[PDB]
Amino acid sequence: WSLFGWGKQKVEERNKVKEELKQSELARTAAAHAKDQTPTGISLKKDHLVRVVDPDPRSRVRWERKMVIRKLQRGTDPWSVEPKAERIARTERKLVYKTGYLPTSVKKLVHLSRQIRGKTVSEALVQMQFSKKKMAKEVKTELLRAEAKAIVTRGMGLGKAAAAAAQKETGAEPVKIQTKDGKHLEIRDPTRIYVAETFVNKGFTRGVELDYRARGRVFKMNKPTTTMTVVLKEEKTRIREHQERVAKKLRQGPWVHLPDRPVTSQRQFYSW
Amino acid sequence: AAVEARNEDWMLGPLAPRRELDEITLSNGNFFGSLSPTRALLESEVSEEERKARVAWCGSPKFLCIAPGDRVVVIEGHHKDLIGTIEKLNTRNMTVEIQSEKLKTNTTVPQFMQNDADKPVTQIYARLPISSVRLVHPLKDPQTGEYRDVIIRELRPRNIVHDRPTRTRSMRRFVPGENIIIPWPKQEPIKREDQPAD
Amino acid sequence: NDRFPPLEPLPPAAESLPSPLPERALTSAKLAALHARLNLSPKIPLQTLARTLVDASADENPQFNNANLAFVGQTLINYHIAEWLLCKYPRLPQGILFSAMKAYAGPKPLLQIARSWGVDTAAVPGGEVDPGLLQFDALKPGVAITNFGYKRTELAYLEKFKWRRGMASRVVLDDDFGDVVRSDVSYDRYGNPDTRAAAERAHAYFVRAVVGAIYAHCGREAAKAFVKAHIMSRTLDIAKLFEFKYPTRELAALCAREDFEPPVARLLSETGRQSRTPVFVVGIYSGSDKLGEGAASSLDHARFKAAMNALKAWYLYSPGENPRVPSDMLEEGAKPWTPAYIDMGEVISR
Amino acid sequence: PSQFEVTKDRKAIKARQSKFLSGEETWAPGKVNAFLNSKI
Amino acid sequence: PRRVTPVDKERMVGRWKVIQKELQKRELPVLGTGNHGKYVELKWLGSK
Amino acid sequence: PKKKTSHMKKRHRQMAGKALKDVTHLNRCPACGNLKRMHHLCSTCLGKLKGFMDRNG
RNA sequence: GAUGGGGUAGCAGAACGUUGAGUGAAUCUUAGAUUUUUUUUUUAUAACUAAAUAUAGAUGAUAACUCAAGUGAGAAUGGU
RNA sequence: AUAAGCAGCUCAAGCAAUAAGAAAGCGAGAGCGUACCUUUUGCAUAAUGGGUCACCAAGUUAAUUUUAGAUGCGAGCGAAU
RNA sequence: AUGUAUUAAGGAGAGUAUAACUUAAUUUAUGUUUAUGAUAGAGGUUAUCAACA
Ligand SMILES: [K+]
Ligand SMILES: [Mg+2]
Ligand SMILES: [Mg+2]
Ligand SMILES: [Mg+2]
Ligand SMILES: [Mg+2]
Ligand SMILES: [Mg+2]
Ligand SMILES: [Mg+2]
Ligand SMILES: [Mg+2]
Ligand SMILES: [Mg+2]
Ligand SMILES: [Mg+2]
Ligand SMILES: [Mg+2]
Ligand SMILES: [Mg+2]
Ligand SMILES: [Mg+2]
Ligand SMILES: [Zn+2]
Repeated sequence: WSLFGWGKQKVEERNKVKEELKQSELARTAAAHAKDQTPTGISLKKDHLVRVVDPDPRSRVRWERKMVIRKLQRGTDPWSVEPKAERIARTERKLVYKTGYLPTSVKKLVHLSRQIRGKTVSEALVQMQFSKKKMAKEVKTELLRAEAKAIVTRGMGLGKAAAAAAQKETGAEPVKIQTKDGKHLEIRDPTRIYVAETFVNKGFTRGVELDYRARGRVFKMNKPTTTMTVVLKEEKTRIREHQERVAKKLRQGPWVHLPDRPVTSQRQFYSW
Repeated sequence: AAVEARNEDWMLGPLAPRRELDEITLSNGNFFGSLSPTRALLESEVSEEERKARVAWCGSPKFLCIAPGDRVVVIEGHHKDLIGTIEKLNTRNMTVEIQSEKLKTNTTVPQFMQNDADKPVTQIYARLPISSVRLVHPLKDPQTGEYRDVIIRELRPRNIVHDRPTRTRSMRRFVPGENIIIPWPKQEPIKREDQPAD
Repeated sequence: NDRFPPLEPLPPAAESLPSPLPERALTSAKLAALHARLNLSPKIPLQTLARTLVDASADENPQFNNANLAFVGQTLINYHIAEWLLCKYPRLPQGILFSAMKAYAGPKPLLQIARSWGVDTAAVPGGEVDPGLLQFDALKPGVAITNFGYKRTELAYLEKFKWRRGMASRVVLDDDFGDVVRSDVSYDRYGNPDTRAAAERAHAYFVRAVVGAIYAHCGREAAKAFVKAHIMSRTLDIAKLFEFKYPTRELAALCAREDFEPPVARLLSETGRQSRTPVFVVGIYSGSDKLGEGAASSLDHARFKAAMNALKAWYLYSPGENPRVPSDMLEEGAKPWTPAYIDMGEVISR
Repeated sequence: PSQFEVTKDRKAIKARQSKFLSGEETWAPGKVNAFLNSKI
Repeated sequence: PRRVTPVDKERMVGRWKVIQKELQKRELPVLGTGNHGKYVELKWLGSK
Repeated sequence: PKKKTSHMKKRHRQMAGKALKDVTHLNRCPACGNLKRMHHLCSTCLGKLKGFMDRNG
């Protein structure tokens, strides 16, 4: 039902689509049947999603055969170890969010992405509310959307109440880490969301202005639009990355006074 | 999107996202797991060499040998080997509607024809092209005389006769190779009435 | 199917057997190459080399498995190295001796000898696999060989409550490396530190088995040459197996035991005192004789390092690089045996 | 982006956000992202 | 006599007999493409 | 310009000492508790009190 | 126990690669043909091994020999 | 963040794989090295040309007249019946 | 590009069922063959479900 075909048809045709939608709502209507639909009306039945969630079952099936054979070639090997990338994906939550097309440039918005980098979402929103830049109001709206996606879609930031207990009910000693830049933090809630990564890209050309100079000269001025990507992670990623840097510093060994430096010239005689 | 959604369910495991609670895709404006009305009703016009291909197995676009009211069997897609009765017959795109509860699919309703309390997504009956369905008709076993259902793979018109004064015609459909004249399904004529302005 | 006929003709009851049949080893190109790679004599048939590659975890039957060959082989390897190590370094401390026996005939080096022979392991044991692959089951926890060591009555306490074990009972109670004795299926998993041990165990047992087959078919002298060529040819710096606690005290007990005059640390040379990286060379002198010398950055460390070098020189005393072995007598007529040096033992001090 | 009228899909993700944070509902992994035969 | 395929290599190692069980237990297709058919979403829209 | 400025010498000019400074002079508002700048009047309470004095008086 | 070894203008020999064509109604491909990548090896303007991603049964790719050229670009204040 | 590199080459410390095995890459430090093309007796030349990348972009065809090699026939050849 | 066949005045403005073309902008009739074609139904706007002459 297009927006320019809805008025090009007679009432009988239009009034025949409403009885279709009407009769579709009588079949959708306590708890076991009411949990198969989202508040937006998306029916969570397999037959209703198989055509969109599983459009190509002939290719998915073969791909799932490739991963099961690759998973048994590792369970047979006695020396296999879970890759670092496979072990983090199933332990640490992450959300990549790409903002909408902002009416600004990359050399302007790049400085607004380096300001919120590394900060927590709460710390980053307080800096967008009190910035003088016109694009800081757009970064505050796009950072609230990403946080909503993280909490709902990915489940992040949902452990506070549980973490507040150990700190106070048991007087536990929170974790003290140090970021890659060197800033010291004290994490009491490991589920707190923060801005791990962020980069700005350039989009399509908003428009074109003409610059009428002297001597009948004209120049084209491209109006830029740009986007920003935020990678939101929980504080468990920073507590893991700090323990790795600390372990790599205690693994290089201590400093010895007289080191055994190599002599890198080989000669077919003795010089001493 | 399905190539990337399956790699995440494999990797994330217990951290698999809840994509059904996500926002729409601004490229097309659809929700998760829902089609678009243009793609769920198959109302997009097709070329003339396509209509002849979709109807190749049942006559031709102007001598179609399938009518509404006759049971068909699906032979393509996820809902293969399904059997339902034809309700509508769109002769423009050569698409057919089967009012079976298994062919339903989520669709995103455009907000210009929807109230503000109405749910954005609804389940409507999806249509199929004519090529994706074959005719099912019960025939008699010549050896034992028992009636059983069979799938008709091809139909062709027979005994075509036109009426020039009325611009009408009446033909018969038969199964090539076996010459089994299949009767037409019970079609109710449109109700013609006398209006006050006539 | 018809398009892909099987590459190897096998009966239908072949994928269920624990290990390939004996007659299967007579048609595999991996065994024939493995037999010719180690220069094994033609006395050892291919049906015997195949049995060496079947671990007891893939086959529970005493025959068709490495259990018996790997035993007879471990006894020869251990005996030949024990006698060679005592003749070469007669004064090695007992703990270091265990570390050096384990450094040659242990699961770690024997795993590299099998990987240097081009021995590829089988994914999962079965009758279909070609006999040229080392086949074992790494998910079976209880697989182990029979050893001469006995189980300690206080084993549980030693692990749980950190009781003291000792280094004089290890010779009798423990195994030959000093360690204590007795210390469907889903393949959707990853490696384990326990499976890695089974992988090491399977390789070691195979290398031990090859020596057991050489002994059975070719005799004693053939086994000794194989051990002498493939195992004893490996190089180890025994000076790097030493860890000292209070060496200066131990060195004093040595001189006191041997009746040598008390040791005195003397500063042979030095430079850069009152600097970031000074060098002090101190020599420990028993009377006029110089026992050992060490150079370090700290004056105390230089005295400790000098005492270690003097102790290493005492323990690492070697009559010769290629000494005669008591096993050289039981073979064909050789020169009369000359008594070898027997050291009292390592000094026990505070 | 700050001026786009919030649609019906953006109003349902804000009601869920307040229901998860408050503690009414407990977040659980998605079950309809893809129809894999492994189910793990 | 014929080309050695990844299937032949796995049989030699012994891993294949385990793969047939896992693929069969998961209802996946051993040495085939199954009863599933070709992608028809674009073909149904009249794609050429 | 005689030559084209490289990626290095242009990145020095753009970001070396030109990082946006984080505003740290923020205090809460006594009447409502909302975050405001230091020594400044709350923008949400100003409008509300400014409108409260226009209705009744 | 053969002789010879820089090179502009210039002359000569021998090859590779690109596009299309014949043999070709041929060969190969879900037991993965093809994937602008990465990687490996081989006296190597080239091909090859493996890996990763996607999924094709031919309007797909292709050895070898041969045929014809709109056949090879850091350089024209060249052009888009 | 003590340094005067046509950013390559020769020498090379060190870092780099949670683990059996496996080091590509980056490289402190030492030395050598004044872009390319065109045009000229001769150009790092402060002589000409180029902001980068992709694509377009130049000894070809016809007739005619020769030569070499190969090959058919042979005091005939070619063409054509 | 060449060849074969046929033909021997071309354009624009505005309007109109947006495959349909001239304020009649989808005229009205004939003959034949219609699945063994040609190359015993439904359907006049829910239209033109028939091509050739
Ligand atoms: K050219
Ligand atoms: Mg002017
Ligand atoms: Mg009729
Ligand atoms: Mg020369
Ligand atoms: Mg030359
Ligand atoms: Mg590729
Ligand atoms: Mg140019
Ligand atoms: Mg410096
Ligand atoms: Mg001049
Ligand atoms: Mg200059
Ligand atoms: Mg110049
Ligand atoms: Mg210039
Ligand atoms: Mg060109
Ligand atoms: Zn206030």
